[PDB]
Amino acid sequence: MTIEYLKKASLTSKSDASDVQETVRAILADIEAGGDQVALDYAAKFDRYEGSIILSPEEIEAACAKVPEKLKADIRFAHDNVRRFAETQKATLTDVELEVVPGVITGQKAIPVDAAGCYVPGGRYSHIASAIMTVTTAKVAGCKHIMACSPPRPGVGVAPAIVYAAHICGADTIMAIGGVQGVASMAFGLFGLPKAKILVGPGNQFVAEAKRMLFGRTDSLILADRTADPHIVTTDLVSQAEHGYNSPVWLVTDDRALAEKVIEMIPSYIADLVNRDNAAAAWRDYAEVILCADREEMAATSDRYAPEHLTVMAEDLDWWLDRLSCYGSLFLGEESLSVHKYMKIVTWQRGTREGYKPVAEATARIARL
Amino acid sequence: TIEYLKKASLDASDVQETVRAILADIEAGGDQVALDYAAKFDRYEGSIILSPEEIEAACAKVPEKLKADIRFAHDNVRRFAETQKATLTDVELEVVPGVITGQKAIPVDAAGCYVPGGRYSHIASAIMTVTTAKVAGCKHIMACSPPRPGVGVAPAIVYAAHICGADTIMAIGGVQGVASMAFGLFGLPKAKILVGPGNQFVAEAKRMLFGRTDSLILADRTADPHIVTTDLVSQAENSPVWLVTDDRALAEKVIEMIPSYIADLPEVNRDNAAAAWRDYAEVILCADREEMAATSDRYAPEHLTVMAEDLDWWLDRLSCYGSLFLGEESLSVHKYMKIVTWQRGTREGYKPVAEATARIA
Amino acid sequence: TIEYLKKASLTSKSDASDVQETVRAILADIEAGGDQVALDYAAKFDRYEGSIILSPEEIEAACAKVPEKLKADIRFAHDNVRRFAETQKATLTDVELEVVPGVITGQKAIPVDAAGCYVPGGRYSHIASAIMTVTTAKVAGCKHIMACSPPRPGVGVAPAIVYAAHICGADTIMAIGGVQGVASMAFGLFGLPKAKILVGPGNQFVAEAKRMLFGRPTDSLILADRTADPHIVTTDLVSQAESPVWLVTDDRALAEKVIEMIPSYIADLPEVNRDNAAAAWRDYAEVILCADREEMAATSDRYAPEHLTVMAEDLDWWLDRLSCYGSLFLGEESSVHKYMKIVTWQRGTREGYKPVAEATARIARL
Amino acid sequence: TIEYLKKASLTSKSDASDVQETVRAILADIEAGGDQVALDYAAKFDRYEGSIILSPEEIEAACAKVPEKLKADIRFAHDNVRRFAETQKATLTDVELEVVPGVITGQKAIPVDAAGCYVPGGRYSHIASAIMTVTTAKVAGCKHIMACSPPRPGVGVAPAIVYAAHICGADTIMAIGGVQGVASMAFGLFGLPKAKILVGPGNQFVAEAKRMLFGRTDSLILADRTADPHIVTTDLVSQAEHGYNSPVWLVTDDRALAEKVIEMIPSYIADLPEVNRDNAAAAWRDYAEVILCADREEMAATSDRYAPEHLTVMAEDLDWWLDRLSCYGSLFLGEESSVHKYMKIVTWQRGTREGYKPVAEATARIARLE
Repeated sequence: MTIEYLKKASLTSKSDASDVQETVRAILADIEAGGDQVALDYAAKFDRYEGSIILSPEEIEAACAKVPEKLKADIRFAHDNVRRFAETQKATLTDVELEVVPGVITGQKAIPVDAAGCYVPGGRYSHIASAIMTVTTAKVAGCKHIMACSPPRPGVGVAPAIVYAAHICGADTIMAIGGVQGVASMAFGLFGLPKAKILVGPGNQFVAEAKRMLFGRTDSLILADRTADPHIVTTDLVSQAEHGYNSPVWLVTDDRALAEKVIEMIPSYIADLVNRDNAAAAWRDYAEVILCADREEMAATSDRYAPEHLTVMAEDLDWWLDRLSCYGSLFLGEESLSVHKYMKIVTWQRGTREGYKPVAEATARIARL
Repeated sequence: TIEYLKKASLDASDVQETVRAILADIEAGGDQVALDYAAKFDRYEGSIILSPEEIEAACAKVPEKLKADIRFAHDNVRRFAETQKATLTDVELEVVPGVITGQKAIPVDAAGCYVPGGRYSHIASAIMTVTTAKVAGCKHIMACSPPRPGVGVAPAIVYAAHICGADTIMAIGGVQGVASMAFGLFGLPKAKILVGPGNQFVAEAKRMLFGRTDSLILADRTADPHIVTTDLVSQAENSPVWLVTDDRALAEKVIEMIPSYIADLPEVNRDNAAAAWRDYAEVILCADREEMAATSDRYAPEHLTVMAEDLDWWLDRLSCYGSLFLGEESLSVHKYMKIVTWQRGTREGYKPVAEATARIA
Repeated sequence: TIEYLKKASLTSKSDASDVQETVRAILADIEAGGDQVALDYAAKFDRYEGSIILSPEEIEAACAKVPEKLKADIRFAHDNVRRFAETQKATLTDVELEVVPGVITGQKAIPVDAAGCYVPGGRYSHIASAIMTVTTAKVAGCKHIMACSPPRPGVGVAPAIVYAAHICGADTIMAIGGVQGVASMAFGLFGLPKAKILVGPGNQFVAEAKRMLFGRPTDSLILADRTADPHIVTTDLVSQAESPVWLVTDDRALAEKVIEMIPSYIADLPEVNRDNAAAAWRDYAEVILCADREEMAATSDRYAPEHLTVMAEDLDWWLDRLSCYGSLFLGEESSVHKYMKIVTWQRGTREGYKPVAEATARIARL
Repeated sequence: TIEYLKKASLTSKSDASDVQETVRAILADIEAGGDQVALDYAAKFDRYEGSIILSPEEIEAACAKVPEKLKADIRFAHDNVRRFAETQKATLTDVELEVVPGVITGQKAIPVDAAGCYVPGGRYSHIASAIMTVTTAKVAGCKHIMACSPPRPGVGVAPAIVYAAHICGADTIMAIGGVQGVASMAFGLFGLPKAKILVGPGNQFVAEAKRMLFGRTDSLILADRTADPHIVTTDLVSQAEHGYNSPVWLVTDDRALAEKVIEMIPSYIADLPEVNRDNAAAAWRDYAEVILCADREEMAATSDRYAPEHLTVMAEDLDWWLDRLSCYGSLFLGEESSVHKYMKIVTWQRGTREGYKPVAEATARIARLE
């Protein structure tokens, strides 16, 4: 009503926004609409640094050059410890295969995520340790692309020790951007970067908020090629109308005939289930069918979709088990701060019982993971 | 190089990404965008806020067998809730000689109750959430339910919501409905809590808005600007700060004083302090104490210090805070209640046993 | 062939292998021997020759030695802790829920008969401990509170601890420490009741004795008077071999009637069930003959059954009387928290069908 | 005023009041009586007229009565569980870390001396449990594995349980059940080793017996002729400071040192403040022991047998002590400073800080210490 701002905060007011989140959402939405440029605008405004956002190799050399050899020696020693510890941890996450029942093989794998973003608030000693842990653990984890960002100091750039640590510990990209804009830049794959799948590293409450919002918190997908039995594919897609209030489902195939025949068969099958308004509604709100050219196309699609439930009804099940990388529970065949943080745990199973072994069954129940 | 042979209406990659798109769009757009998404997803050609007439007609459509069923479940939930709420009396405790700490349960201004349909589980849910929110004492209860085309909100839901105390019955579902309650669209208050089951979209748009610090000093003409300035300056020990006053004079004197105090610190402290004051602190002028307190509550600060006359009035009136320090000196009703803690006074002597006893809890 | 150039008065080999082993030894000796052996172990370990249970006079004389600055301090802390506790205890009401028409479930918080509070000494933290536990045990509503603290030779219990224990509600103040003290409360020595819960910090021996005696189910009991249908008790009793089971009755006839009926009901079970059931009946089941309803109730309570079924007249009486059990089913048809048993009861059968009321009742718990 | 129309086989009253009471009674009886009292309970409750520890003859005879289908089943279960276990065990290699320059902390998993495995009978789930537990303990590296199952009258242990136990790696198969069987493994009766761990499902009696015996800080200093009497005496006195109820041991092979330490103790109790002086004098009297051994081997053997939570070694040939000592909690070398359930995790460290390096410190601190 009245209120008169005798001061006014240059980033947490009202007449700027009401709440930390109102700001954070506003900013993320702005950056998401705008892209590289709106990110850059926020960076300029908040960080006040007019050097490049992604450090060029020369800048890295110049940064590393400013680090006393004593501090470098220290950093390599801390690095040594962390990476040795992490590779220990990583040995415990070996692939498993268990014939739970004769004829049925269940497995697990630890898969590294594509890209990790590591936020570093600055160049303090605690921050250098932070940067080492995060970049080193993410590297040993096997992430294909690691970004380290730190809010620059004006005219100074990224704290030089942060640059050194990031570099020796395995960071693919070193970024001069902080806070909400920085987090978004990694999250959204701005500036030609890949989309960070995990984002680790301490930060102030704006940074913590965008992160809870962006990375905090059941899809189903069926991969089928021309050999898939159109009856079974349509049956499965229909049974996604039991727990299918929500529950998106995708069909990824390389065969036109199959897909069109399935959209075809839906009216006959939806009809033959209380349920059968549900099912129909679900189908055209959530279900999606995608045509592919070759099998690699299907697999890459599947991966970028990272489905919670994955069924493979195609030839060469061995290939599909080898290739596919992002899923929750994979069923092959119609007849069906620590390294851990940077990894998917994926579970798969193939086959159907080719006999009966009650002792072995019960032993499996008792065992599990 | 991929082809969509069949597409789903609900074009984005992921639920969170989609939810954000809708939320951000609606936040800028207001009622009209909310309605737009209502049109698209809800597929229903009626008003969003049900009129007394619409309520009456819906009420008329529920068999008397079901009405009595709903009234009986309501009776049960109400005596149970009223029982619990009787256990939440203000307590104030002379913890150590001279320092009195207290606790209060205060009901939040507005609750949103989501009701996904008219199956018995949903009707139960609606009674549960709306009855409890009512008993807790929420000043405004919104019940919204996904409307079905031509039919509206399941008439049983209307009956339940209405008898159980809902102030607003809304024919809007999913992200648009959640947004409508959260942001105070259609003249409604901004829902502080949102309860009730929902699809994964409803749950996500809810984690964002309600899932997950700030400090304030309330001062009037009697506050001594030295203590106020020290107290605010020591906020560089990040985290926003407010000074809320009704005294034009006081405000400007403190605003004059800060850099002189910033100079008193060791050099690790001084850069941080200057930046913190620069970036996060804000000073606000109000007409009278009533004004000030209302401002304070709308800010709901984690730390609240009161440097004003008539502390008794301040303790009674102030409602939304984390910890209140008065003076320059120092499924269940619980869900709908914020627990506030206040402290008054300073140590009066030293009592080892009482202190050691306090240490535990 | 190893030589002990110095031995521990306690944790030595040839005196025992392990703390746990020593604790077992003492508890066993005390449990068999009783009062005198407890006393002898007190003599051995505390080395103090005043009364074990302080007389009222000893209490007053102990109180008199507490500087009044400290008395007032203790009184003040006690006031806060009581004022805090009564808040929580007000949160433990009696409930009643019509889960389905005709079937009413309950809960109650019941205070245990006797609670024991250990106090390891007389420092300020120890005093706070005593104030905490004795005060809470009183607010909770335990009929008998025993506080013991290890005596200091010639001195007795720390005067501050006597004052705290007394004003906070302790019914008994005991000058005994360690395993012998814990056992004295646990085993109801010296005319004291058997402590149901034991709270309070202590050395490794005290903690071990508490782990064994008070640390930590699907036992079963049926109360029947002559009205119970013998077929029904027989079925329910065998149904535990599907874990101790008791039939507690006051009508001799029923008991004998059911005993003879048992084997035919064992026979008319599938083939895996029959041997297991026969074994269980002889090995885990008991039939106990009582005088009247009263005796049965007292029996049920002393056994503290997890599952309790009442097949008698005046189900309201049993709901009123029976107060040590887990889950009560009446009829053939069917912080302060530490000091209390939570009992849940139900009566009745469906007398109707209210789908909403039922769904909401489902939520009230789940 | 009660009359017992039917009594349960030692579940009744004036037998006992309680499950816990019965278990304590039976356990106390067995600790006193030994083998013979254990046997008494066995005969009484189990009512089985054969031997307790199966001979190779009885084992092979038992094996012979198992249908070849079930043998195949069990072998398939064993093979799965074994391969899985050895995968997990490969992850448990000894690790060594220079957390700070000059300060080396390590971790290792030690297999326990003896695992006892309870098997309640011969039902399918029970066979899975037996395979599961005995195989896991075998892979873990238990030097001695005891399997016991209650014998059935005239038959003995279910031949199936004997088969699983034997192929899965069991060193001893026991025809004894319930409390008496838990007791027999736990107390090392019948010439058997004392079971350090006890795994396996069982009735209320068995579960309480194993809660009693296995449910839920001691200190030891190993010193040889080279240790500093002042250092030892101060640590032992400072073990009567914040841990004066916690037992303390001095294990040495040099009489001279020990005698000197004992003579120094009271003068050191004298030179500290009086809140301390009574507590310490008491603590030394009540909890401290000084044990003289013939040689260092006797020392390490004592140490392991005592299995101390805190262990400090003030002797020469520190590398040897690190290699030799097996059962401790935290080992401090030098005067300066799933297979899992079947294994002790021991942490050791040697050296002192021995430079600075602020980053390594900060990294070690965030690393949650240890």
